[PDB]
Amino acid sequence: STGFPLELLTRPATERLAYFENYTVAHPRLKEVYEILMRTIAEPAGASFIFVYGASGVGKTTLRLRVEQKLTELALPKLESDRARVPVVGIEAIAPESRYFNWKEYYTRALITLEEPLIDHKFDYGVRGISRDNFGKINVESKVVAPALRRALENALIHRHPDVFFVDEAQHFGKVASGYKLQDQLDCLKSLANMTGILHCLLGTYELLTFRNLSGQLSRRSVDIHFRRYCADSPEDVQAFKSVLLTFQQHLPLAETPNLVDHWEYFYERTLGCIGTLKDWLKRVLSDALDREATTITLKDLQKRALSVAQCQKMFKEIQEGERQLSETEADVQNLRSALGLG
Amino acid sequence: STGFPLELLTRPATERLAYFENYTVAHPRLKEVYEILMRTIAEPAGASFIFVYGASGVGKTTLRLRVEQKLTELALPKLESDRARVPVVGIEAIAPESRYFNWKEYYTRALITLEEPLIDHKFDYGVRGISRDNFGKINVESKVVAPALRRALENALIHRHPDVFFVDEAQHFGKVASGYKLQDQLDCLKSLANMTGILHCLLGTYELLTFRNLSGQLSRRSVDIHFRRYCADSPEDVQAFKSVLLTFQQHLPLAETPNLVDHWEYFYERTLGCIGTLKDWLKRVLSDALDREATTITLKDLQKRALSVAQCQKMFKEIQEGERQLSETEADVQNLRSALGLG
Amino acid sequence: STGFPLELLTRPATERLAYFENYTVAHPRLKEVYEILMRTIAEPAGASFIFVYGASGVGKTTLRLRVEQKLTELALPKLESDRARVPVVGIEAIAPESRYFNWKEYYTRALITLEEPLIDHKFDYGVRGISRDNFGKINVESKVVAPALRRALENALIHRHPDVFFVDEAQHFGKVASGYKLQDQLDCLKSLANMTGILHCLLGTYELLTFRNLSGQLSRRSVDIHFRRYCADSPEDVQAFKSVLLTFQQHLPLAETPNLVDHWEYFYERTLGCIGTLKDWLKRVLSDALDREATTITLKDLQKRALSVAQCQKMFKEIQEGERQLSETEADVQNLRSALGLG
Amino acid sequence: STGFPLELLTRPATERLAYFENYTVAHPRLKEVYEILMRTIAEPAGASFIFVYGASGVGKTTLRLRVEQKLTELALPKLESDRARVPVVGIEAIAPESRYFNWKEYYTRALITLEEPLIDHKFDYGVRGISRDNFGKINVESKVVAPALRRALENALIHRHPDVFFVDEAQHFGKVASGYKLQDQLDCLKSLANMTGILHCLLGTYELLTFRNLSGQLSRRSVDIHFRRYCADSPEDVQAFKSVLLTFQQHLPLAETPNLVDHWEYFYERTLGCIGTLKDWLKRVLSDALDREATTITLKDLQKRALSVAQCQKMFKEIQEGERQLSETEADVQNLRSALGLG
Amino acid sequence: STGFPLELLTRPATERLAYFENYTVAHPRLKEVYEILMRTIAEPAGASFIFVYGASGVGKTTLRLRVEQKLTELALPKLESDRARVPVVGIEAIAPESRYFNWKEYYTRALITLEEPLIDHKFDYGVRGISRDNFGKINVESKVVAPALRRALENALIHRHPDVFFVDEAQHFGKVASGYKLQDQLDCLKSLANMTGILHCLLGTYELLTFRNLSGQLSRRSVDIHFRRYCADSPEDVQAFKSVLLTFQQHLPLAETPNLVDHWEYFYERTLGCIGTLKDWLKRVLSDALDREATTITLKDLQKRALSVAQCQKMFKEIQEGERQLSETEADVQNLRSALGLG
DNA sequence: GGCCGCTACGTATCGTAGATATATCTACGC
DNA sequence: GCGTAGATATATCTACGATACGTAGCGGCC
Ligand SMILES: Nc1ncnc2c1ncn2[C@@H]1O[C@H](COP(=O)(O)OP(=O)(O)OP(=O)(O)O)[C@@H](O)[C@H]1O
Ligand SMILES: Nc1ncnc2c1ncn2[C@@H]1O[C@H](COP(=O)(O)OP(=O)(O)OP(=O)(O)O)[C@@H](O)[C@H]1O
Ligand SMILES: Nc1ncnc2c1ncn2[C@@H]1O[C@H](COP(=O)(O)OP(=O)(O)OP(=O)(O)O)[C@@H](O)[C@H]1O
Ligand SMILES: Nc1ncnc2c1ncn2[C@@H]1O[C@H](COP(=O)(O)OP(=O)(O)OP(=O)(O)O)[C@@H](O)[C@H]1O
Ligand SMILES: Nc1ncnc2c1ncn2[C@@H]1O[C@H](COP(=O)(O)OP(=O)(O)OP(=O)(O)O)[C@@H](O)[C@H]1O
Ligand SMILES: [Mg+2]
Ligand SMILES: [Mg+2]
Ligand SMILES: [Mg+2]
Ligand SMILES: [Mg+2]
Ligand SMILES: [Mg+2]
Repeated sequence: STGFPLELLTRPATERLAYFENYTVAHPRLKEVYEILMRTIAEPAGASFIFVYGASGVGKTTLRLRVEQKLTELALPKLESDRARVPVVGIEAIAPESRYFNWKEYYTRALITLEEPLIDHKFDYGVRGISRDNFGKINVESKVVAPALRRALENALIHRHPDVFFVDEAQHFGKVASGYKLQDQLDCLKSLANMTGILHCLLGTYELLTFRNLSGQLSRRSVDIHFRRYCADSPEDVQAFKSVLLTFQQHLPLAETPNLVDHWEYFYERTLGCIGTLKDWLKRVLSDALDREATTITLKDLQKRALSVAQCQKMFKEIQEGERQLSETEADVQNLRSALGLG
Repeated sequence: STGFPLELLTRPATERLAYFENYTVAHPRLKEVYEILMRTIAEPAGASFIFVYGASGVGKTTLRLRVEQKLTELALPKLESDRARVPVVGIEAIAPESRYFNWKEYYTRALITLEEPLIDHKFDYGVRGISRDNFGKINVESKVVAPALRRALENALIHRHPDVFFVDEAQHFGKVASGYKLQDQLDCLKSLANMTGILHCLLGTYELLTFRNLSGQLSRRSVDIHFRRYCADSPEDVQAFKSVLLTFQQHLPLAETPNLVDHWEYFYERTLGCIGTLKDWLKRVLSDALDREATTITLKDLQKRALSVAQCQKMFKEIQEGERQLSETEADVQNLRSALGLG
Repeated sequence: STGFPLELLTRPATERLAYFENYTVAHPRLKEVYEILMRTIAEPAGASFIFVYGASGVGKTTLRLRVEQKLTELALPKLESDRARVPVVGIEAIAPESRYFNWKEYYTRALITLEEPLIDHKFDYGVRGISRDNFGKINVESKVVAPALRRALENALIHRHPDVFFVDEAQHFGKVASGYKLQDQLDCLKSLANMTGILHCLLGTYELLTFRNLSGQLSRRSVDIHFRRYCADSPEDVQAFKSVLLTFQQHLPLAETPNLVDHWEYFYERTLGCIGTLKDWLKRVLSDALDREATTITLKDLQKRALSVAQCQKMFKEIQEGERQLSETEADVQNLRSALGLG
Repeated sequence: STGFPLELLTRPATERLAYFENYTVAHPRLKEVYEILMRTIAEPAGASFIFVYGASGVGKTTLRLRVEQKLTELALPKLESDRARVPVVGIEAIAPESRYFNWKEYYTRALITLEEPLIDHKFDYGVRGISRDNFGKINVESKVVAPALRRALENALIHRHPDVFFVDEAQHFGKVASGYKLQDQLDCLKSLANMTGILHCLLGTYELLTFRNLSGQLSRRSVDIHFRRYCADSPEDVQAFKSVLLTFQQHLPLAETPNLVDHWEYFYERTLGCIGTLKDWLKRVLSDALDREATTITLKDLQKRALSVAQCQKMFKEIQEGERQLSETEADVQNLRSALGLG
Repeated sequence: STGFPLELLTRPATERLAYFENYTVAHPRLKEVYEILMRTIAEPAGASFIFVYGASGVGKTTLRLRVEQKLTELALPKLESDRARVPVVGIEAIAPESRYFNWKEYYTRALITLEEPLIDHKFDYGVRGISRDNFGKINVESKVVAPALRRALENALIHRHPDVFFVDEAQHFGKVASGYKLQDQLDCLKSLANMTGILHCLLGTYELLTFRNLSGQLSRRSVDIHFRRYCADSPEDVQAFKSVLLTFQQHLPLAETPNLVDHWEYFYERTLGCIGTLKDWLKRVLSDALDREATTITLKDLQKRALSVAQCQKMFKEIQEGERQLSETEADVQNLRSALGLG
């Protein structure tokens, strides 16, 4: 069958909810972005940053998880022979309790996340304030200053040598007090990547575009991947969105499969084409239906757990500005050639 | 009988006042908002915020308490088997005697309230400046920097994993020094809610609307629940107001039940439809009557403890703007569809 | 006799002056406002603020003292059975040297005043900086940060459970530099009151009309009590003024009682209703007479130590303004009817 | 053959990728810059700085590696006879987390990098906080103040006496707080160089022109080497770029040698004449074409890993203004003569 | 002969380069300044500061070295009889990493530099924190507060009694943040000179003029020696420069003596008449010629190792700026006579 | 005359060294 | 024979200085 297993109807609601939660769909944009990211990670070729832009609800975190899993699987056969190697390390950036992104916490959290291997790996981190304990947890005291933590993290990264160092919610790097400090933050990250040779991938919303082009050096060593949404203007994206809706409705564990392609306009209006928004909206509707033990879904039910027009209107304002800034037109190439004198 | 028990008359005045205080009425808006909130808490589906708005004397705190008690009673069977579980952690915000919102105090208050289980549960939380004592209290020294407290709170929340984290009178988060810092405050809370995977519910008045829609990501990860007041224009709200007035009249521990529905216009004038304000009014009047040991109530007694016109006028000014902001019309849908191209 | 005992004549002038000073006459406004406040603080019913409004001489301080003494008397039988309870505590706001009202000093003075019971009650207050001493005083180290003092004061307030917290001269809270600071001062007070569940009565002059109505929450959770002065328009007010004046005349410890009711116009001119102004004016005149032992009082004696016109009109400007804002007319009532739709 | 070894086609993908990566092409600009740098390092003649300006892709780091290798080779036969001497020490500047550059970390890391000889070499540097360990690595305590580290580093430099002291990514020196502090930073570097008599070479992007001629004293002891890119206005640079493209396509390990000189305009458009960027582009394209096992490179393949137009547009912006500062014209000579009176 | 020794042509390049670098030419300005400095050093007569101003290239360091060597040779006969007497002690000024000149480092460096005789002198300095070691190099337990180290330096200076204390690049004293702190620095140096009674000679660039006559006390107690460069308006210095060029071309270890007299304008343009800069230029050109084994110096060779016009323009920009400050005219005499009334 | 932007200053905070409490080894006086 | 004294190293507390941020008062513009 092309849908959910029919056996799940007999099971209680918890397994149905879980099955729908763990189910993931493949859509053209996700596949394309995944391929590009994997190709970039495999041969960075002197690139230290991968800025993965995308709206909220597009699949950035799911993409990161998929890439992480595939990298781990790929590195497993070699990990059998060679040890002290982590295939990929991922951390999520923290919004600071202030207007400035503290770096000490970032360093210590990176050290914690990177260093949770089998205890057999001993590498005697530099600086004396960082050590192991009785429970295998990294001990970092307030004794150590930020440069010391940075040195320890650099040595650890060089020793472990992960393929890529994922940083999720990278927009939080933009919490600075000074405008030039915005470039300075990325310069610090660039130096960290340069002196360890570990590829850094930044995943964030369209407010990460403040980091897009700043200093030529950073522009040279950054790869821009755009996780674009499904627009309504292009008929192909509409067809793709409808296919996603069709497979979602096929995969909804209900006694009766509802008709979702019919109200595709409503889904687009309340999701803006983001597959994640559609997925979690359908998750809410399905949870409600399972709680009510209702064989199927109604538009009303969709209207209950939809997103407010005000919510979506703010979404499209940011998405509109994000895509406008990331727009490459043939006219732009003309100025570049004209400026370069190649006209 | 559908009213107060008759045997209370023989018992003294204090227990009568206590009975009226402990008495709670059920009205359509309360039950609707309660069911919506319970459904949202049962599954967030990638949401980290619930912004429950509403006027004053509307039952937000009572709704919170009801939700907490319901969730606790739901979780008790599983608590009997699995230890180290707190179903709901509910906290109220603190208005800084100054300007900025003290995050350190928020974190330490969270640690204090969250960790009051049976002493058997020990988790030697990260950072060495937080520990138990000889009375079971949590000791937080001033030496512990705010990010350390954040890490400790994150660990505790991750282990205990409450279903929902209530932040009452959340409008106190607006006490900030920088205008843009509103979004920063909300981002800090979002980041705290991301890595812990704990649903944050922000209980607040209409002043909380300043946080209502800032950035797309916060829009995606928030649901807006509106505790609307019983308006006067819609006849059904008038019927509900009269019904709750009659219900209150029936459960007034007096020798003679006063006729209360007749003067409903006065009650609406002073309570603006908020059930809480009406309950306060009737509590004051009952206390006065029981002090005078009078058989029944009169409009006079009502006017003594009535809210004055001036203070009541300010409330409606706040309510009028709040409801206007939170009003979604069919027209607003049209611009959203027009902008997207779904016309 | 209804007047001073005749035995005071033999006693020296100091004793007579003391007898007249500690004497406190009762007037209809005094008893009315006293009963209203008693009934308001007998149960607050979700009101956290009491705003006793009154000009110079209404008798706010003496009303506070009367209320404290009454409740202290009322609580003796329970105190004999239950320890660790203070019936009522109260302080006076400090006008800060600097621009901003100092919350640290307020908190520390509140802690000092509240915590002076018999030394048996030990409650091991939070914060290491707070404890007892060799002399039984509470020592507060300057190293203690403000939020820590607030938490300690909160715990003390919760444990001691006072019936009402008096803040005399509350107009001193208005010393702020930001327009919104005016409000979040009162918000901090409200948060302190809510978190402790202790009614906070604010006795202050007509300058407190600044704090009258700010936001719906503080508009709802506050009840306004107006200590109106005896005006001249109302014949009942004039009769009460003359009765109080006659009682004052009868209660002068003088060899021969002078006729005081004749110059009622002069007295009202120089006191404009404030009973306290009349009382301390008469204290002044009686002391002056006793210095010379003059068997009586004359018009020039009153004129010698009256209130000058320059100041006297100044109170009128303030008083008529406050009475203007505190005036609720039928026009305002019908304005609420129209706006709310109950016309 | 003038092309790549034809045996590589039998080898797997990794070998071919490694061969292409390890290929270093010789082009006129690199040759001339290398010769000038060798000449200026052979004898400083009262110079302490070599400023090597180069855009992001000129081959600054590969030039540093080449000169390092050559210096080591030239020092080798006397190194067999003379010990306690390192030919060259190579370091890279660290972008600080804070606003200002951290000199303590610079000093300690300089000591770390310079001090990795065989364990036999014992000097016993000044200050008690610096020593060896059981693994032979220098351990630096956190308690050592910056001047002490500076003194120890000076002693180490005067003992080892390296020919040159490479500070890569020297752009990070410009992160300071005070405007004038640039001069102080460069003077600190000059002072470090002077006592040790060690020629420092600073490699950085066109941003490093902020340090160019900020002081006459610093202007005297600095040599400006410009690592110019290939222009398009000059036919000679165009022909050189064409020749280098021919050499690259000649040595690409593919079954069919692709034709690249046709779209020289395209290659210039996305590389601005930078050689490193072109090499990285071709490395990524080769990796892609070698994953699909394709016997050639297709245009669309170049379009896949080409830098964004926005990235290249800005790189020209900083290059164009950078070259403008570095432009020497006959007009400047005439103004010098007029100012000097030599006209 | 008036040229270089002829037998060096048979010798390898290294010997010729060494001969050229070790050869020192004598020119009128150097001789005049040298004799003035020697006369001043012979007797200070109440002057505690010898301010030697000169551009970067005038030959300040070589003049200092020659003066120190001459004083050492003069004091050899007395040193043979009298021990514990250093004739001349000279240290270098350290540019500080922070914005403040570190006086502690200056004091300890002065002590370590001055205290390097054979181990027989056991002076037993004041303060317990400073002592010898096995290797003879003293160690200063950082603990030692800076003023105690200063006092130890005072004792060392009065015991050893050097003739002059040389400080190179004394403009490094000017790195402060407070405007009036310049006077404080100079006052500290003057005090250190006073009780020690040791003439302090400061040599630095034209930016040393910031402490020229910053106060009357320092103005009187300091005499200034100007190390003027060679100008162009005056034919005398032009002829001197011509003679210097002729001597250098006669002393070049080459087979053919190049004609440097033709391009005297070019040499003056690219050296600004600084003998040191010209010497370094010729050193570079000679090294290149020896590398190419060319029996001559071709013009283009001079352009290869010349200085950028931007560098030279910055040279002359600061040279002319300081010269007008250091210009004394007869016009400045008349007002001084007029102001005193001496006119 | 009113409102907005700048900036000068207080102040919390954090780095930082170095005073010090103390543990441990060894010698010696009781 | 043994306990205690003396010396010393070491981390950790603590005092002090540097710094970035809030912020109110004051100058400028409509
Ligand atoms: N292709 C997909 N298939 C199924 N679920 C998906 C897919 N893409 C996203 N999701 C759902 O989206 C949620 C994960 O968040 P997602 O990565 O979509 O958010 P995002 O907006 O891109 O990033 P952020 O967390 O920064 O807002 C999960 O509920 C996940 O199931
Ligand atoms: N449905 C109800 N039935 C009975 N009493 C109610 C009800 N709703 C509110 N109350 C009364 O209101 C008081 C609790 O405050 P309430 O929850 O109304 O405040 P709120 O306005 O929603 O919140 P806030 O304090 O933020 O303004 C109690 O006295 C409670 O008895
Ligand atoms: N009813 C009264 N009988 C006798 N004396 C009175 C009475 N009311 C006030 N007083 C006198 O007034 C003085 C106390 O000041 P009072 O409380 O009247 O001032 P107020 O202006 O109302 O308030 P505040 O203390 O804020 O200025 C005392 O001397 C007291 O004796
Ligand atoms: N002549 C060359 N031959 C081969 N590879 C080269 C050459 N020049 C540069 N590269 C390549 O360039 C990369 C090294 O970086 P490169 O020195 O070009 O950077 P840069 O821009 O000068 O400096 P930065 O690292 O500061 O941006 C390597 O991938 C190297 O293979
Ligand atoms: N008269 C001279 N004869 C030979 N060499 C000289 C002469 N004057 C200066 N030099 C050369 O100049 C260099 C010494 O530096 P010099 O004192 O000239 O520099 P400065 O700019 O005056 O001072 P600084 O750089 O220390 O501020 C040496 O290479 C030395 O050989
Ligand atoms: Mg996501
Ligand atoms: Mg409430
Ligand atoms: Mg009073
Ligand atoms: Mg490079
Ligand atoms: Mg010199």
